[PDB]
Amino acid sequence: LLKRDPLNSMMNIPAVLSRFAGKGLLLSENGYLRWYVASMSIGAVVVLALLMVL
Amino acid sequence: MIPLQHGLILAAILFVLGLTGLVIRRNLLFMLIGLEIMINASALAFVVAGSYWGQTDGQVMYILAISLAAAEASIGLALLLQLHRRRQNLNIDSVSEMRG
Amino acid sequence: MTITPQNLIALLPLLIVGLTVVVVMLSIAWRRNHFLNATLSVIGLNAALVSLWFVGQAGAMDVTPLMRVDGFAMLYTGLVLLASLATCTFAYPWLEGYNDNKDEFYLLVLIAALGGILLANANHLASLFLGIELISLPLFGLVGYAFRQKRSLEASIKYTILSAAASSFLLFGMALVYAQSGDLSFVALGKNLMLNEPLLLAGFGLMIVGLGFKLSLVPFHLWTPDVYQGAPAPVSTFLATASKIAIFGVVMRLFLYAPVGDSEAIRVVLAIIAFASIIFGNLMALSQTNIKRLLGYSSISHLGYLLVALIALQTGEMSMEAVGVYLAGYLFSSLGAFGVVSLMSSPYRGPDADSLFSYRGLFWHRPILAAVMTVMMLSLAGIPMTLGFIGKFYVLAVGVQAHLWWLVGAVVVGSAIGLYYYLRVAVSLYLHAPPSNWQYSAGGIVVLISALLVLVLGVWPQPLISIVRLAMPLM
Amino acid sequence: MLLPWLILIPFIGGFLCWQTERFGVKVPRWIALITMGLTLALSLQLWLQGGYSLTQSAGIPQWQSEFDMPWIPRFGISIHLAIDGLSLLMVVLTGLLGVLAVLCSWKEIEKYQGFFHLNLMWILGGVIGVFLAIDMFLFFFFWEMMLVPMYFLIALWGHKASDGKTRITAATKFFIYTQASGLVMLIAILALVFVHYNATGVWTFNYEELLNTPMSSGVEYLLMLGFFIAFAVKMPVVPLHGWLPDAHSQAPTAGSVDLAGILLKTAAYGLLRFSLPLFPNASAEFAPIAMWLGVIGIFYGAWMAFAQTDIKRLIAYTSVSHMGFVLIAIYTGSQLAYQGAVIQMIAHGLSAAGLFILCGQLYERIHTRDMRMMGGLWSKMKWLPALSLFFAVATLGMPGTGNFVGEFMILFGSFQVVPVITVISTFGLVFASVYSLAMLHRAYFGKAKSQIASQELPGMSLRELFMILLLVVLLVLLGFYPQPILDTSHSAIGNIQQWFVNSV
Ligand SMILES: CCCCCCCCCCCCCCCCCC(=O)OC[C@H](COP(=O)(O)OCCN)OC(=O)CCCCCCCCCCCCCCCCC
Ligand SMILES: CCCCCCCCCCCCCCCCCC(=O)OC[C@H](COP(=O)(O)OCCN)OC(=O)CCCCCCCCCCCCCCCCC
Repeated sequence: LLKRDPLNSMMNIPAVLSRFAGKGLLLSENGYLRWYVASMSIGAVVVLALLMVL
Repeated sequence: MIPLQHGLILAAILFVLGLTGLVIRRNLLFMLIGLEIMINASALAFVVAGSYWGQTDGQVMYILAISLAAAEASIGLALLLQLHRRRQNLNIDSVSEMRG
Repeated sequence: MTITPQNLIALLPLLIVGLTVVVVMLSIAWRRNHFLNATLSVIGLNAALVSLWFVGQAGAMDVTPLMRVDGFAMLYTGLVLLASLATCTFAYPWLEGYNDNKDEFYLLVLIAALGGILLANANHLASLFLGIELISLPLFGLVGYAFRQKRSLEASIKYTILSAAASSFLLFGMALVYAQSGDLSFVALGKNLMLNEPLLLAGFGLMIVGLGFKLSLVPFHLWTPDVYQGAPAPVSTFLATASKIAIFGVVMRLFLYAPVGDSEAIRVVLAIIAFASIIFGNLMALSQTNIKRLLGYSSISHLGYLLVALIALQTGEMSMEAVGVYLAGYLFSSLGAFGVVSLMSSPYRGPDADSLFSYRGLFWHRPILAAVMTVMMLSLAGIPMTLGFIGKFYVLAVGVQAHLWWLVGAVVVGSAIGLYYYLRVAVSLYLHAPPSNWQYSAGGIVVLISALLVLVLGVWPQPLISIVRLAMPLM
Repeated sequence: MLLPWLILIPFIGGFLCWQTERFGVKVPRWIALITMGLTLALSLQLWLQGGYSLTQSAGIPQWQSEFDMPWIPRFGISIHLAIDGLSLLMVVLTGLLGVLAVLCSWKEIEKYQGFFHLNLMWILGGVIGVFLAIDMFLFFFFWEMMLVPMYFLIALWGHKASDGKTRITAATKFFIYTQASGLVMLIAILALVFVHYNATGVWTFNYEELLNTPMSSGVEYLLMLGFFIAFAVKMPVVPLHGWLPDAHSQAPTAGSVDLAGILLKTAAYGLLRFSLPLFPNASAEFAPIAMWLGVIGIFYGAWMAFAQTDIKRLIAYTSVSHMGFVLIAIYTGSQLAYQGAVIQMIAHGLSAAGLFILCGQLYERIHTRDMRMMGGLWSKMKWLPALSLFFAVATLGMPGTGNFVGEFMILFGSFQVVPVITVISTFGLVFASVYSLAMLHRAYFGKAKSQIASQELPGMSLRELFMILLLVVLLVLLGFYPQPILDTSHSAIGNIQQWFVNSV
């Protein structure tokens, strides 16, 4: 049962989550300028709403 | 007896209209036009704020704003010329080969 | 108020850089001479760098409502002048292979350096706006200097459009702040307030949108790998060092002087931006096979660490010297890394050497450049015996002192992710792969001096601590 | 006054190993041997002149030697070295293992041997600095400094049989584990420094000043947890152990990187020197969790060692089990168990050094580390299976070897404090005998399971035989006469134990 070292795999879980999150975040860098402008507008909306609610 | 909020709201409306034009237009010339609308709306907001306080600083900031607008339009037109010369089209989605 | 002769003495690097802009441009008009115009530009930048001594002998005082010269302005002027001098040194062997005119490069570098000095001395919303554009527009030219290539033209168009959008955002935010406050001076942004006025907060939010674009802070960060990869490698050196350093310095000055820096909502928004910036920039660089894009995501993460140091500015008293030490270390490490990239891309031959397969096995033909690049990868990772660790240690101490535990944990996690990709680059340098001019040797000497400074000030950081603690502004 | 030279002679020697490489390719090994012998001789002279046998426990701090020099005065950071009995034993062990590591890679005539020797000496100097530093920043600095040459040795000079990517992955995993845990420890150090600065008003990273730090219950627990996370990664304590078998399997095949990098137990020393005196109450409440982590480490490491088909991986998991025993000893507050922990640290270093050197020589002989391919090697080799039998006999806790002295004194003290954990750990000693016999029977007894093991293999050289027999003699003398070692560390252990039980 233990010859695979299950605790080592359990501690390798955060590395796998890091790869997954990085590959997901790299999808936002599609190279399109209009999407970059749209993301700046989205961030402006988020920042302004967060400042208004606090 | 014009309220300051009315002038600021008018400037905000023009700003978000220019930003929408910048986002929804694939032609680089219309994107430059939307950028001009954006900077002119911000300069109008500065003029409104300067007129509310009775200060020349609003029009001074307006002057600096349109100086930036002129130089930015100059550079944008040079880049649009290069895009047209090297692509024969002004589609901004075509210049997207850097990604990842 | 007017300009005193003492004020003119405090204006010395600005005056010298403007005068050498005019002189270099008139020399270009007389005759295109790449060697002479590069020499005149570096002579002017060195003259400003040594006129910093007279500026220090003058003292700390106000030059118009727009500018304030203190030791902080001295430190950031020196940082941007060193970055510009290194950029010119890297630019000459690159421009030696450029078939079109090469002399305009140094003109644009000098005007961008002038914008950096103005941002170092900026005490006004007008000064901050003008310094931002005086940095940005010559970089529109410099990023697209090799406009005959796909990537440089793409990066120029992206940077120009997005920086115009950010300037519009910043100007509208400045106008809202002015409508609330009635003064554009930094100290009066919140004097008439109860500090959470909605229009003041919205204005500072739109300014945060523009400034976070300029600092590659999440979510205004998506341009950074594209423009870093597309731009010429000395332009990438300048864009990574001088622009980030000058804009973060004026952001530090604005948040130190304005009474709305102590507002809780702005601090929470900046904490969210710093957390997301550190984590996202480290995560996105994990799987990068291009050294320029990897360094762009790296710059996002390092500006997140600096933002963590800025969040604790009102709470503690170590934040500003932490930012100074961090920015010195980051300047030297980025100079070394981007300079090795530039020297491997010199002379210009079209597409630069930015793939990691090009740097794989670099030690077997360029051992000194490989040693410099691995020292820089260790420094950007925040590994002890490097100056980058001293900066990371300052950031962690500042975060612990202010009880910013989410940011401290973010720094730890991002440091581990950074360890992965930086060590990947540094060990790929030593695997097995399948010039001859004094200006190229000067660039090699610059990256070697940066590597030695990073190592020595990582082992013995106290002179840098004393220098940064001496560079104190007016409270 | 000799402690700066105890750290500096390895660094200057590594620099001279790099520099004298151009004089000849057989020169850097001689330079590394001379400076490692000089470090060992200086530590032995400090042992002779220290008078540790006649030293009584006067309370923490109590240093036989001390050096101070200002380093970063803005934060109150100094190069502050101090040696006492426990640190002296660890430093002498480091010097002996460094000499063994130089002799172990003696037949490396590669084109870049000077860089290998520089990395080795830099690792050894960093380990000695860890054992000597009492400034907290300096301790952390040495702690994270010794990992860069470790990373480069594993990544570039490592196991030739594996491909490049596996060695890079093992080195990266080791570096990420150790440096992230170190950064958590740095957070704990900084928060302790700031708590002291708020209490008093001065900056200090000194161990002696930071001892008298009034903290609330809960803050002290968190600082203790950060320190323990760093030490648990480097001990190794389960589940923060996974880096170790891959770091051993991808280490350079001679074994010198196992001796220099891993087999020196800086984490147990750090738990005794820092975690117990700086946070005695938090360590007292953490004692059950740490004890059960040690029990799980003993049994998990034994089961992992039995299940390995690689002999080097087997020895790495034996190290995990033995450090589970030491971790049980540390958190018990007993003088007898602490002295057993010191003996067990030294004996585990010696026995694991012997096992790793013998495994490297065996891999040189048969070109494979898989035990499914080697069998009946007693009839094929002149010296190696008998010495491997001796060292596997030592690693199961055989009386006559120091491993028994350490393990049983630990168990005696632990039973005086915690009996249930002790009885479960002695059944762990049965598990240790199981994995040692399994390794011995799979490697050297039986019939040949392949063609390489079916032929006669070359005998061990005089240098390899000399170093293995020196390790054998030292382990036997530690088993039969452990009193000089117990008298050397008696005062330091007494100070740590009295501080731990007088503040709870
Ligand atoms: C081939 C040609 C080569 C030409 C040379 C190029 C390389 C060398 C460049 C030399 C630059 C010299 C700059 C000197 C700045 C300091 C001048 C000075 O005297 O500062 C003293 C002043 C405080 O002293 P005092 O004058 O008495 O003030 C009392 C009230 N005013 O101090 C202050 O008020 C603050 C002073 C500190 C400000 C920061 C320092 C300047 C910028 C440095 C950037 C780089 C820093 C990082 C690298 C450090 C390396 C150790
Ligand atoms: C006691 C537990 C609680 C306290 C924990 C305190 C933290 C410090 C001590 C524990 C450290 C645990 C580290 C876990 C990951 C170790 C590194 C690792 O496994 O790397 C694997 C991999 C390298 O392998 P490679 O072959 O190069 O990659 C394939 C190609 N991409 O790497 C990669 O591919 C990318 C790796 C990126 C960095 C790894 C992610 C680290 C994120 C922070 C984790 C912090 C701890 C979280 C809580 C504990 C775990 C549940």
